[PDB]
Amino acid sequence: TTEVILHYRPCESDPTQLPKIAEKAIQDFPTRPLSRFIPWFPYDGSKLPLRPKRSPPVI
Amino acid sequence: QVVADVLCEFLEVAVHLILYVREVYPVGIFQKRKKYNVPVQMSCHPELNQYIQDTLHCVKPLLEKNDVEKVVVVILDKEHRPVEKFVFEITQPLLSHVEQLLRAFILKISVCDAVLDHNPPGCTFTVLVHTREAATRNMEKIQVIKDFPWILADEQDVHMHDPRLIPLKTMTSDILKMQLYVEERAHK
Amino acid sequence: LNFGQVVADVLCEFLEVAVHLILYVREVYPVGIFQKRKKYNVPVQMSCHPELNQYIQDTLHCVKPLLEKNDVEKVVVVILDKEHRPVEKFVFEITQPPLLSISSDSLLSHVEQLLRAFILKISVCDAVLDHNPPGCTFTVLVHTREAADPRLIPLKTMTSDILKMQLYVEERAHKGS
Amino acid sequence: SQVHIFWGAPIAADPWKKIQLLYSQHSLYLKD
Repeated sequence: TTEVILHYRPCESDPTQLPKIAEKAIQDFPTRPLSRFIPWFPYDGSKLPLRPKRSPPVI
Repeated sequence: QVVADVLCEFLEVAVHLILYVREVYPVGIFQKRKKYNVPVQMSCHPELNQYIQDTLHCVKPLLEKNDVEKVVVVILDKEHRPVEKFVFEITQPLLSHVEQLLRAFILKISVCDAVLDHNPPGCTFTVLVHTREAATRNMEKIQVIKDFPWILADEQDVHMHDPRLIPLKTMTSDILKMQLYVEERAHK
Repeated sequence: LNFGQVVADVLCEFLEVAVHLILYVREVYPVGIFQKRKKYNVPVQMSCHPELNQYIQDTLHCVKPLLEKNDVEKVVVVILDKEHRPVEKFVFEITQPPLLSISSDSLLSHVEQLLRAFILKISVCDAVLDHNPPGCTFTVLVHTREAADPRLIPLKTMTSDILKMQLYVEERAHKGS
Repeated sequence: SQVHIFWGAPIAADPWKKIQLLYSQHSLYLKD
C-alpha cells in the first residue's frame, strides 16, 4: 500500500475532512475510449469552394 | 433560419480573431471587445469590416437552407498562394445553450499562435464556401447583395502544398455539429 | 547552478504553462482572468488571479526538489466537478534516464521548440474532449518513483531525447450534469 | 513510492500544511 502526503492550506476550515474528500481524487475512474481526430469532409479535389471575386484592402 | 442566424455572428468573430492571431493586419486597427464572453480583438477598420460582414451575409442563405458543408478562412501571402486554412466543417441535423458550446472554439483559436509556424509578411485572407450540393442553386443563391459577387475557385486558388493538420476542436451538439481544424503549409 | 537544477527548473516552467493552458482550454475558470504572456518566446495564455497563481507556484515550488532527485514518476492534474469527483486527468509522465548524457546547451536551444511541441500535445488532445460539467476545480497529484559500465561520464549526446514528458489524458465515461 | 496530493484550489513562513496518510483498498486513512 502506497503512502499519501495530503498538502493543505491553513485557510481550510476542515483539515480533518480532507481525506474522505481527496479519497475521490486519487480514485481511478472509468476512462472513455481515445477518440481520434478525423475530418468529416476530407480534401476533395473535385468540389470547388466558392470564393468572392472581391479582395481585402490590406491597409 | 433558426440556427444560421447564430453561425454568422460566430463566424464573424472568428474571422476577426483569426486575423489578429496570425498578424495578417497591423494591430493598430483591432479593438479589444467582449464577444461570447471572451476577450477577442475585433477590427475597427471600415474598408475591411464591410468586406467581412458582406462575405458572411452571402453565406446565411446557404446556412438557412443547410446548403453549406464547410467554411474555410484562408490566409494568403504576397503571391496570393494558400499558407493556412481555417476549416470549419459544419453539419446541421436553450438559446444561450449553444452560445456556450461555441465558446470553446474562440479559446482554441486564441491559443493557436504557439502551435502554428509564423506566417510571411503582408498576408491577405479570403473565404471559401463549400456547398453541400455542387448544383447551380447555390451559385445564384449566394449572390444576394450585388456589387459583391462570388465565383468558383480554381486549383491555383485552393491547392496547398505540404499541408499539415492542426486539429483545434470538435463538438457534437444535438442542434449543431461543427469541427475546426487548420491545414498548414509545411514550407512558407 | 548545476545541470540537474537547470533541467528541473525548466521542466516546471513548462508545467506552469501547461496548467494555465489546461485551465484556459477546459474552462475550469472564467477566461477573463487570463492575459497572454510570452514564456520562452512562445505566446502562452497565463492567469491574472493571484490566488490561483499562488496555488500553482507553491505547488511547483514543492515539486522542483523532487525532480532534482529523479523521484517523480509522473505529475497529474485532476479536474474535479462539484462533488470533487475526478472528471478527467492530464497525466504528464516524466521519463528520466539514469545516464543523463546530454549537456545543457543542446537543452537550452531546443527549449522554445520543445515548449511549442508541448502546447501541441495539450492543444490537439483536448480538441476531441467533451465539455466539462459547470463549476469545476482541479488538484495536482505527484507520484514519487518506485524503483531504481561507466563509473560516471557517459558520452556526450546532443539529442532532445527524454527531455520532454508525454501526457496521456483520461476522460471519464460520464462526466456529469 | 509515495504520491503527494496538493490541495487547496480556488473555488468554482510555511505555504503548505501537511497530513500524512496511507492508501489501502480504495479508501484513505491516517498514519499509525
